[PDB]
Amino acid sequence: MKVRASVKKLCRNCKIVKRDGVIRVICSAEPKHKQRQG
Amino acid sequence: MIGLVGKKVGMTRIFTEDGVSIPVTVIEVEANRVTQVKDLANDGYRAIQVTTGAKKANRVTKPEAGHFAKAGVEAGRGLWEFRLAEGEEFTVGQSISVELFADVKKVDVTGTSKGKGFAGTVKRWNFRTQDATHGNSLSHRVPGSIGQNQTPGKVFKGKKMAGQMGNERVTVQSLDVVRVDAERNLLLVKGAVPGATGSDLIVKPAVKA
Amino acid sequence: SRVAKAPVVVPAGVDVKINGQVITIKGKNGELTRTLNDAVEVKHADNTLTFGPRDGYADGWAQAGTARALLNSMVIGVTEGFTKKLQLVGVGYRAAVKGNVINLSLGFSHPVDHQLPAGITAECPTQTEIVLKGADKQVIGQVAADLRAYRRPEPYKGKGVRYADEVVRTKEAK
Amino acid sequence: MIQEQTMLNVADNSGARRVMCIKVLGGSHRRYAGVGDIIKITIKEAIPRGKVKKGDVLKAVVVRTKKGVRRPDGSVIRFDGNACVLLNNNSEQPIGTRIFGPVTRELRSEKFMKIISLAPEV
RNA sequence: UGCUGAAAGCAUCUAAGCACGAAACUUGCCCCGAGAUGAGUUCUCCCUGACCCUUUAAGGGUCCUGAAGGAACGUUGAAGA
RNA sequence: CGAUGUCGGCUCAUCACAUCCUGGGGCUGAAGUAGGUCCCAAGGGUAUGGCUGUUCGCCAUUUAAAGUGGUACGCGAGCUGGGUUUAGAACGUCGUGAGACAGUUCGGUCCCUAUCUGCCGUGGGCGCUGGAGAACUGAGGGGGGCUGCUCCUAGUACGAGA
RNA sequence: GUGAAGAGGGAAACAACCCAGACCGCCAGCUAAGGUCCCAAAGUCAUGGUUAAGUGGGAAACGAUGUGGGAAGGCCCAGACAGCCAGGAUGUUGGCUUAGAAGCAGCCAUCAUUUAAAGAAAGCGUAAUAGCUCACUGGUCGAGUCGGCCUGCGCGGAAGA
Repeated sequence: MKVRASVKKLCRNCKIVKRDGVIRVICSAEPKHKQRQG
Repeated sequence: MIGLVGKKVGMTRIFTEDGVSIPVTVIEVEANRVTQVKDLANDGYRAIQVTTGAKKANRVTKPEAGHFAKAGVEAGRGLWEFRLAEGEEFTVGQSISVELFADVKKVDVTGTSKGKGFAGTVKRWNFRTQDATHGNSLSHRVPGSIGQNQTPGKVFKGKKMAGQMGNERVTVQSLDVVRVDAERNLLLVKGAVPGATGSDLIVKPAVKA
Repeated sequence: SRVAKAPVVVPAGVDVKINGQVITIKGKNGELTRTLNDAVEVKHADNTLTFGPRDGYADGWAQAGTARALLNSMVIGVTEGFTKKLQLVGVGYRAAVKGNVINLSLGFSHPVDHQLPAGITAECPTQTEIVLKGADKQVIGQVAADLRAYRRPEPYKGKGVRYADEVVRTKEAK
Repeated sequence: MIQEQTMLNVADNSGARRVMCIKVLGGSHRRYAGVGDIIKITIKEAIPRGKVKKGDVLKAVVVRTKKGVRRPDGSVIRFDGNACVLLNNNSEQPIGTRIFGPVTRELRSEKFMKIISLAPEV
């Protein structure tokens, strides 16, 4: 996944979750857009 | 299970018939008579206390003699203790013989190694000697540097330096037991066990099995 | 919220039993027991269970919604039973079963034996299919999760243990 | 106990009369080579019509060592002079068509079975 | 990396809850280790006398007995400056 | 500035992680073998020579890998003394000259018996509540923790085939 | 202005910062800065909110359905938002470059019908096709909803011997 200081929604079906104090992005269509730690 | 206490008597070699010569250490494992059984009631842990050999009648002090003749044994050289892993019973006074290793396949031996005395760092810690020619001045087998500079300003604890080498308890682990001879009370292990010939060896079944 | 403002209509031989916070439910399929959170009040007024937030606790609605959802899954599991299907897509992959061990042959070098929990049982109508039938959704979900985790679906040939209705997308091999 | 800068005699007839070991292959910080051990050599003296020329870098296997080999009964076999058979660099097969002098039974594995087939004593 | 799962009627590895997960962490292996002043535990052995003084106090003194055991001395050690 | 001995080598190290190898994962323009990139991870390991005073570098041949830094660019009351940096001499250049040169070249005294802290070992005294002989539990502390190659599965999975 | 040439109390320690200028004595009291759970004197004081980060007790651009407040807006029981079943059509495959770009490589058109309504088109993939969908359209469902703005405190960014 992509570690960044900025997590955004690139796709349409990506949603922003907050797990264990980390904001992260999960996409249901494309797995490239999974990203973390913004 | 438990271990047995024997005496190292030399090294020999066994010529097997196929050709391979197995270099063995001979351990005369005599009869170990149980002297005290420590249990959960008095002691909070379970263990047995054994003895082997026999001391002279007058070398045994009164506290040792009363401890021995409290329960049915004659005085031997030294007392030892094995920690009884959960479900074994040895009655007080019981002589334990050497067929316990006629069961087992591998053995670890504990002994006091031979004392080299005050050894330098080259013998003790495998330090590399400095260059024995090329101008060197009174500094061939000296340790070298022992610390950095002003920021530690001190030698760190556990620094490898010259000191007493040997004469310490060491355990050699997972030796192949070659032959258990009950008729002469001989136990033969494959390899070199610690200690000079005559020192006492604690012989246990191998735990890294 | 809109979840917690909807009662669980409990039918036909319910056996609802509350002690303090804990609820134990027996039915025809089996018995399940939930240790509930402090924030939920359960109500068996008028033969049907409702769920309410507690005074003082902040997130009463989230705890009430998860309590209503878990109790609904609990009663529908002890009533009708949860059935999860898995398929072994792949050449050579077999799924023999004996007793309560599942003997997966996922072709590594050694066989795979998976132990099963108490209520869950696995029946194999094909050598490349598993159907596991049980009381709790959590237990059958974790068993299906471990069985899929033995060999997850490859994105090229689709080989592996797979949820029978989950669609895997294929990519081209360069 | 062949190390770096050891001069070895040459058992086969690739042409080298006398070579020098430049690295004991296999493993990091390795010191010595026994009879079952591959080394890298370079050639110092060659025959004028031979296959290999002086100043080449290739590989050899030791076949005789003055330190010897110790058989499992405890017996040692100490040859007089260290000797090697020159192998190819990446083929790892001998470059000779014959082999001089005796070799050791602890060399007997497949490629060096092809070596000891030419050997007059094992 | 998941399972169930609301807040957010869905979705969601997390908020309630649960299971995985590395040579790192705590143990398991080996050694020192009760000066661990918190100075531990167990087993055994050893001593079972008279009287004085003064501010009669965990007192001082006299005579007799020296116990287990230790130390010294010697012969010494694959123990050792 | 009533003195804090400096580059390199040797001996001995020790810590940080911004990880070289090994270990665990996500994405791949990831079929496989092999890569790339990023996250977690400091337990252990982390070449030998030629040249040069050299560190560095280039090269040769390896290795699982030949990590990046801190420690007075760690370490001279631990060793060396090649460079550099005294006095001799010479070259080129600058100067009328004495002399000068981050320009070379040859040669050229490296002192100290450890008081205190620190560390490695090793004892004496007293304590542990009458004295003594042994055997232990174990608070705690330390050591150790590396890895290749070949074979089997299987020449199967994958792949047009290699 | 203080130190130099100035002690005392505070900032853990800390000339130069804050309070305050030591003639000597006192086993007296009120205060300043700073504080009042324990070390360590004095509030585990009272009332009303915030914070979940050990923030408080180190750090920016930027990121985020973290949370508390304030003001207005878009749609909504002539039924909204999120789910769940159907539709997504014709002149018509839109006019061509192009083997087909049969709505998604490029220039022009982006207009006219059936009807509860459907863009001559927005992501993907295929020689073009196909197809999932997205706009949008009715039934169900039963009420709030989804966005911006200004603000208080938090969160990540945030790795060294």
